Amino acid sequence: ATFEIVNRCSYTVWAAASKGDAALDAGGRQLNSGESWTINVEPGTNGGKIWARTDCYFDDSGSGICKTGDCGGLLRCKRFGRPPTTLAEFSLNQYGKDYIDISNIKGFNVPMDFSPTTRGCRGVRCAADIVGQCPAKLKAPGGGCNDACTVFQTSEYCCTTGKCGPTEYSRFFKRLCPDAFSYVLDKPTTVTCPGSSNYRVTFCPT
Repeated sequence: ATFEIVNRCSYTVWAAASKGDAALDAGGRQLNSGESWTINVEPGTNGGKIWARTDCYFDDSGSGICKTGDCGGLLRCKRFGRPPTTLAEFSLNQYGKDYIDISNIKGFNVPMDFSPTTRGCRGVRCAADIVGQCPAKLKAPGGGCNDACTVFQTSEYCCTTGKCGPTEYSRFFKRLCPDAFSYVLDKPTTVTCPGSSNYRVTFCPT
């Protein structure tokens, strides 16, 4: 239920944590280079996500915009963020176990390591330079590397009908980051941890 969010990047990021219809803990917070933010996530949180946001500007009330991962213009995120967003995904206390993964299904913006701080399982990582190697048609002018579903809005890329295969675009993400989901029906890279494990999300783990 504790997630330590550490920014090893050389640039500032604004962390965000949500399960889609509500914030987790405060939902969001600035993290300058090297800073750590420990949040509490309620047990049994299903479909929670943590991500980084880049190039944000927020007013005194906490309203503004980010070039990647913006969540309705709020500093304290109440909903998921606009792609591209490397995603740390987690569902806790599901019939006795935690389940974690990293997903590039909504694009890539910041490299990420997602690891337990307690025993019983391994971590996952996507720390390759996906933005620098991004295919031209996936490059997001605002920053990051978009997934093909946000770029092209096709049943095949978005897996709308629950039937879809890998694509030239999903194989790029999978080549650079095998341990992260590259498309909806990707062979699962989910890691089963003991129920009520604790975690650490490190941006730019290097």
